[PDB]
Amino acid sequence: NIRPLHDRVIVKRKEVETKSAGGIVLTGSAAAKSTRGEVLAVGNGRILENGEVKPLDVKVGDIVIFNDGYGVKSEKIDNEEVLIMSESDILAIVE
Amino acid sequence: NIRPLHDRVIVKRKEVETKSAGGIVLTGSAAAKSTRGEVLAVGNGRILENGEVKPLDVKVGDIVIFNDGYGVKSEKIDNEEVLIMSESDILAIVE
Amino acid sequence: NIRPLHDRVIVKRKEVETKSAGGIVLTGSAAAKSTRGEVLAVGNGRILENGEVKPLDVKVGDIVIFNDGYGVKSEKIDNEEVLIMSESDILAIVE
Amino acid sequence: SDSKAIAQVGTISANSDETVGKLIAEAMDKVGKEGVITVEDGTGLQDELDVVEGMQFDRGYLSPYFINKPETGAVELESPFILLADKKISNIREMLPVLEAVAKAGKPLLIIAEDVEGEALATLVVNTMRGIVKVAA
Repeated sequence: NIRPLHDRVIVKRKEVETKSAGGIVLTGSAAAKSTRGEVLAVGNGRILENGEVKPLDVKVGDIVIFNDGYGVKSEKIDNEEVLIMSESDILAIVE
Repeated sequence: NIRPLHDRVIVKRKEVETKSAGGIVLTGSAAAKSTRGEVLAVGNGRILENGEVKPLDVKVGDIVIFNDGYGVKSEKIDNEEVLIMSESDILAIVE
Repeated sequence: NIRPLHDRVIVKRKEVETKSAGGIVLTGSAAAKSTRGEVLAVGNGRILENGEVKPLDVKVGDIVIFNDGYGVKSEKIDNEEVLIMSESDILAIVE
Repeated sequence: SDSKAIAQVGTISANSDETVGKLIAEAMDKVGKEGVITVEDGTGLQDELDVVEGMQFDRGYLSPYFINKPETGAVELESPFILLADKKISNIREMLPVLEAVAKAGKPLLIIAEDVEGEALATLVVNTMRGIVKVAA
């Protein structure tokens, strides 16, 4: 069991799609890494300048769209690759 | 259906116009990408320093003028390209 | 009819002067592009940290002196060049 | 105009060699008035005549895995579609629409282009034997 600190959220990307809009199977550089994931753990919240803390808007179990950058860290937890990433990099929540 | 977080806005750029103030059609690099769009979803609002939230000025259904930049991201939803970008990138709203 | 958001102002750049301080006509790169304009629309106001808005100092109908830079962007409305720029880029108002 | 006179002229012009005249008359009859005949070095001790009907150009398949009849080492396609791309094909992304349309139609495809880069070639060859589309380049 793992939980992040402050405003960090743990996500795992979905598998890259092979067939796209038909039976044509995409292999190579065309099959880019998926930018959608499943949130596993949620931090307590971001610390304000005043001192109080507010909860993160994303809840566990949601599907989120994010951007890969320097802030996203990939760690090999319990033989299962997951991403530890800040809440500011979460762009939208699917459904 | 997707919903943005905080001060982010989802838009789709309009189709590039071919005819240009006359019958002369433009093909290639001359016909630049459109700088106008249609807002689909509107975020909850920016987080203030104290902690309270303020709603965004753009409402769903408006036509916006925005500046393309490194912050604007394009995501494929429902086999359709859309732009996820912050409200600070909106320059003005037409009509 | 477009209205800017927050602290942005739309201006139209004045035509470059060719006849300079006498009969001499200037053509080429010597005639630098004009740095004076006419304000057409004014944003609601800049958003302070607390949450309240501050109305802009420039009023519609004024003549302004601005510094051209990466912040000033050019866009097309009614087949006429106008400049979308923040109110911080306006240096002074003439008369 | 008769083939007999053509054979006689070819015989006389070849130092009285009947076989040469007969071969040239037969080649002229087979190819037609608007075709071309060429002479090159052979391998055996006898003359042979090889007539090609239709269009044929000296470019082969870009990848061995396109072969669907390994007995003769050749690629045979029935009622194909021909994509004539006067440009360099390097990225498969530009080809998804036509490939999807062809797969929906169900007929093979032949791509004649300036050249095919490794990415598009790999995608096409993967799609060939998977049973989705029949493609040669």
